[PDB]
Amino acid sequence: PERYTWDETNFGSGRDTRDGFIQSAPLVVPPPLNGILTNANPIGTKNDIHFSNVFNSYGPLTTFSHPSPVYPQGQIWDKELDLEHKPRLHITAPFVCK
Amino acid sequence: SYDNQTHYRFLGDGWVEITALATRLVHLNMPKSENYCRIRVHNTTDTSVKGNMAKDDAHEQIWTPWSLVDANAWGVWLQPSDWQYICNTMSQLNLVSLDQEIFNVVLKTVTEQDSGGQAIKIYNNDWTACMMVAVDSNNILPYTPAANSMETLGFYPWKPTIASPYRYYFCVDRDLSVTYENQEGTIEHNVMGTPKGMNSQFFTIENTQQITLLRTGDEFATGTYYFDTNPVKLTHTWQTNRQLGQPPLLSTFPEADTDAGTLTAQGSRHGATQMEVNWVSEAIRTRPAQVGFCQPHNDFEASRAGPFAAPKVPADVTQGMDREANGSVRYSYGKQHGENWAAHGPAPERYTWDETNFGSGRDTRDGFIQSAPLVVPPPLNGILTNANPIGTKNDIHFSNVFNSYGPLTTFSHPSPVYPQGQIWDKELDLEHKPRLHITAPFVCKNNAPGQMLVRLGPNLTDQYDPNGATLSRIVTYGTFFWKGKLTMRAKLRANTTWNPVYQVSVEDNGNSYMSVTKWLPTATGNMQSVPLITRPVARNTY
Amino acid sequence: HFSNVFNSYGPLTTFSHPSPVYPQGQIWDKELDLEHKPRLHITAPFVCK
Amino acid sequence: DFEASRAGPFAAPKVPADVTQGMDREANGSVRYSYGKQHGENWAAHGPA
Amino acid sequence: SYDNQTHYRFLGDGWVEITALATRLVHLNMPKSENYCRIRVHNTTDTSVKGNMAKDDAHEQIWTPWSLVDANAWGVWLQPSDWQYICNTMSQLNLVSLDQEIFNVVLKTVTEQDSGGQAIKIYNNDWTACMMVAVDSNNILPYTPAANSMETLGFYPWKPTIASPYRYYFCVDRDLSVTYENQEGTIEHNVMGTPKGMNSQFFTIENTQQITLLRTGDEFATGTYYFDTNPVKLTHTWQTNRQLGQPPLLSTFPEADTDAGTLTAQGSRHGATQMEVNWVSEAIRTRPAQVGFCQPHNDFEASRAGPFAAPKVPADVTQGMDREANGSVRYSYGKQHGENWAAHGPAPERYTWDETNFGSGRDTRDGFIQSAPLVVPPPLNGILTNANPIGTKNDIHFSNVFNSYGPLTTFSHPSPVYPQGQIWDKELDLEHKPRLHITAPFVCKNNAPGQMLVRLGPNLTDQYDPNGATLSRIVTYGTFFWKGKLTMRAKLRANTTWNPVYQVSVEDNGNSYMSVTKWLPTATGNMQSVPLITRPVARNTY
Amino acid sequence: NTTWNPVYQVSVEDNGNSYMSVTKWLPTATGNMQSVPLITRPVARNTY
Amino acid sequence: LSTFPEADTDAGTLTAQGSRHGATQMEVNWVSEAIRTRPAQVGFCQPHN
Amino acid sequence: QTHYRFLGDGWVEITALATRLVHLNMPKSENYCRIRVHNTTDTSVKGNM
Repeated sequence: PERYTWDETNFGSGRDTRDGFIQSAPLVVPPPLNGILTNANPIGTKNDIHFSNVFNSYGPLTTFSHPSPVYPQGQIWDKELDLEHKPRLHITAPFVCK
Repeated sequence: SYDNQTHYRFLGDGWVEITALATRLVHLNMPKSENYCRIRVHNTTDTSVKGNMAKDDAHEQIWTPWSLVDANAWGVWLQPSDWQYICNTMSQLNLVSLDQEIFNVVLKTVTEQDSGGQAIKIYNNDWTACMMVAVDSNNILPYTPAANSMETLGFYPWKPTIASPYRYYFCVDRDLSVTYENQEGTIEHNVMGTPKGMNSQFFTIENTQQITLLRTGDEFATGTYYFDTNPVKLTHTWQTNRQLGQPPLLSTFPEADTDAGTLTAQGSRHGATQMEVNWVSEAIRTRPAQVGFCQPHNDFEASRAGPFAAPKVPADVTQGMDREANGSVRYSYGKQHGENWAAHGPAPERYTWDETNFGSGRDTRDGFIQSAPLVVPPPLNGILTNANPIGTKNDIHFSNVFNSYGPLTTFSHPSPVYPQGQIWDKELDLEHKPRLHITAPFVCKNNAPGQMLVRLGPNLTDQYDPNGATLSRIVTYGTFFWKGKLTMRAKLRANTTWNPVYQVSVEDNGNSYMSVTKWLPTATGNMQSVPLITRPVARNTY
Repeated sequence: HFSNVFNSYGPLTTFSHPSPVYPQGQIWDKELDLEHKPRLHITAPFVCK
Repeated sequence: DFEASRAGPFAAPKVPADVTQGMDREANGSVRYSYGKQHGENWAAHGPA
Repeated sequence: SYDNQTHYRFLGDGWVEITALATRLVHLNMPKSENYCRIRVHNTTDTSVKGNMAKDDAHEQIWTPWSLVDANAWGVWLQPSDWQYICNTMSQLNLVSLDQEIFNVVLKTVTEQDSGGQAIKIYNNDWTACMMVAVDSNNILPYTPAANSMETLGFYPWKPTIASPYRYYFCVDRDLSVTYENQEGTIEHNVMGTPKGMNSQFFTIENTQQITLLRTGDEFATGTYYFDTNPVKLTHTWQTNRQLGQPPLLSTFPEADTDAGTLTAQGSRHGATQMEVNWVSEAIRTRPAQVGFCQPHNDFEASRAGPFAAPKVPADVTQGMDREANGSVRYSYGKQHGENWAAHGPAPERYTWDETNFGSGRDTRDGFIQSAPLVVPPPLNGILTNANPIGTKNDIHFSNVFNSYGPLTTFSHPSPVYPQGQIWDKELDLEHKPRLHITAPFVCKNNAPGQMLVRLGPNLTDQYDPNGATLSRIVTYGTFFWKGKLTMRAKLRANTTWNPVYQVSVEDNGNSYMSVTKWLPTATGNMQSVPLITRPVARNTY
Repeated sequence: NTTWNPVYQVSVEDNGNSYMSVTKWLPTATGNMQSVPLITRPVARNTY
Repeated sequence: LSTFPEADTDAGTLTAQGSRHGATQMEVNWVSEAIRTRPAQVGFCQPHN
Repeated sequence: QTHYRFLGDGWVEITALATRLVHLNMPKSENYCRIRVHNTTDTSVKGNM
């Protein structure tokens, strides 16, 4: 079966792990070594496992764009889950019957 | 008719129609760049350093020969005293409508003559000359908050002011690698980039708005935009997950005004918790929800634009003095937007505002996390604290990477700052909006107030050739008045406590933060505008 | 371990409201006077809008 | 997750959910109640327990 | 009220009312020649050469102290982006109406004083001064397309522009003989000539139009000319005399996606041709008509006016790259009418537009002609090709003198070019009109838009004597705005194919012809206007 | 249309190695063909 | 902007980070694009795999 | 086919018309089946899960 990977075009909302870092305490101009964790520091005794693979930056100020559908193959609508508290959206399809 | 006051129209049930009247003289010069410029900016002087990268100022804005007129700052409408009256009496506020006007347009030209004597400059107006004004009512062009750089209008009535030239951002795709102190090796690649064909957007004031020419005896007036926003409380909370509901039952009563009372045996005490322990305590007892939350400290993320500090919801600084932990903000204004006038050097005055929504802030020092079936005295490896190094880094603890946000996570909206503080703000054209904005308290649910632009009419000379490189143009500059009307709705608070509540009062000439002399002119007429407390009266969350 | 500090909450994160307990269980509950309310309360199933 | 503000330390509430085969109670926010006589519990039970 | 936009009003059945709004500042100086001049021009510097004669610029125009204001150029109305939107969505376009306006007339005078210091120039307006405007609504005076020399108005809104002085032709009767390279002997007679009494026509703005004086606070407005023209398709054809109707019947079907199928024995195959051969083939089979035709290459004819290049109907360049064979056009604009601003030297930028009406073009290389009762393999003297010298000349073949035009000769109307390109054009007062014009796509069936003329009022000095040779006049110059309204009708194309069609898209910063950076300002604000594809979507002729 | 500079359009291209090759949506000598996903949101917007 | 390019090659400059107006959430006495306050958060970091 | 009906203010009523021949065979299982699926062939591996 033929395959294809669709990369969203909502630029400015994506993220590059390489450059993603985090400083510490009262911000210092040139961060020390133990005063700034980067995507090169092993977590939980694992070399390839960095903060990126476990960090969740979601929050109140976290605003984004709804995913665009794909012409062929792409799904149109989708039923909503019978859950008391619905999810902000679905990835399976762009349109969800309220 | 000039007018710069504030009228309070009282209605029934305790509702007031606050009216803001702001008039101010403006000054404008010939926009140097006769054409739109797509200038780029790269501060290699700092980005090249190993430890530096948080000082990154790389991007590529587009300069327009137009100047924006933004009055989105409380410090330009209300009067110092007025803001006081409000915060001390009101209990909530909300925007109603806006209205702007322009008039008394003066256009003069300069002629540096007297070449046979010394070097004097002669002035004289020109009627035929014309100014150009337009209003992005549909909000086509990018939004540019003047307070987003402290370039609004003067906060002092009897002192004129100038407009901040209009300039917006553009797509480029910057890139920078991570490096610390000295480290070892090179900064990999600190590339800038070129414009992409999919994200290129070059607008033009001319092909977007209906410009209007205004001569000497002309004048312009806008419509009457109606605000569709949500009101903001003018009180602060304090309660925390410890003070929520039925307090523990008392079994011991104090004998004197010194000693305290006691509770019931933790083991043999009624209640309910989420732990497997067979006892009860304030620290573990169940609560209605979560008051505030833990936010990643100094979280610098990066996209195609480059690195940036992820905004964080302002909250109480807590006893821990954790400013950069609860998102407190630090401002840098100057002269017109506050700061003393007798201050020498270009050094801009600063101030860090710590939110007063107590009970929602967090202290990292005490923040900890236990493990597995909760144990009374936690072992050593059975409890992580803000003293345990993560990812081989000593100063990097769970706090600087923990995100406690969640469903039960409820909080309070940030209160605005009197001077400098921003009023409203356009909403992002994103399918899923953010619960709020920190840039300002009020966000237009629908369309927002169209931005106002201005530009002096290009006054030409006798010698003009389009094909000719760069050619002359008679020197010119202009001034005009600006009248603004801002109506708002609010309700007076009700006195229900008993014990007098905290009021925003002033104090005799002293070292006190609230010194009258701070808002009073000097022997020469200098003065400043110090930010004022918003939400002086306590509220009650539960 | 990561479990004791990982927060998987997010946009796609959908769930079900907690069911009340017959005896003892609480019925309704006042809402916090906060500008931004919490998606729900655990103290009780019903919250007066 | 024990956080702390000006009030002091406290257990951050967590949305109740299925305990799962893992018997993870304090992981899915299950709740433990402590009633007495009037609010349930057998009447023939001795001690304030 | 200034305005320079483009509104698309959608109606029913897929028809749109496109509205063009163009406003622009203009500049005008005192017409040096206070009176009409009948100047002559003879370039003996080149006409004297043996090989030169195609550079002949001999004639005798008449200079008028008036400046024409022509906005007959798409590049001045529509915005780059807009033209795109159109070509990609529309399927045809046509002119509707025109409307013009003038206002904010500024009149200033210069006084070069400061003779006792250095040499400074002082400026100051004058109300009493007056400008003069008139409109050749009846079209008495000769027609002068400004785009017929790229002297229209600026294509950039935020950049002012000037008018091209008015000047028309006059009868003289020039003469020049034929000569090549060096040849031998003299250029016979390269005579100019004098004015004939039967073809002498000297008009005067004053005795033809009702001039109107406009001072500082005055303003003028034209009527509302309604266009009576034929719409032009916004799609290109491809089909040729080979692809017209029922394709040959297939007898063989391919086995894989590599090999092809076959037809039926040419001899034993049904159909009909105009040859006496007892077989059939695509090349000889009869067709509904003739798609395009052969045109004489570099056909220089000559009348009493002198030699000139006989215009030829633009068509597809064909694989043969035959530009000067299918009448492709080469333009030479500058700054205002396109071209990059950062280009040094007076060197004007050029561009050759190759028509996209494929199937109508011709390739000389393959063009041949057989003889008498057609023979399968043509002999040598029984078939003339584009390799046989005619009239003792090696490079001169039948192609450069063959005219394939005829009854069955059908073709497609030339598509306009976005920037530079001309819009409409007056029709020749000839009893028998030409099937079309190449200068522009739209030709007014009836009367055409009256041309607009302007002239500064002759401001005199105290010292004036009519009988006195040449006398002074206070230095003066003026500026004014010009608003234009252009409404048009068009219908949206219909998506009927299946396979996505060709769209006029842009591309990331690359070497691609469609680079975004090409229409974007520079670090200093420079930019150009590159011609754009018209008729991006394919059509279908049969 | 409010920009000025032509915006990105979903166009096709002559028979080439380009992702947007017409031959990709055209039948073969035997009638075979495919359906390649297409770009959604070719025109840029503006969030703020 | 305080510096304007001379040609279509070089770029312009800004104002001294230290002596430049604005507002950030850090305790540093300067300003820069990377630290300056923003209306909200555009996108976010998500746990990988 | 697909019809585009244009209205005022720039709004369009896009209509989608889809017709297609379908084929169906006798459902092998004359009754509802509660079949289970376990890929022990892969779940047994150490790295696989």
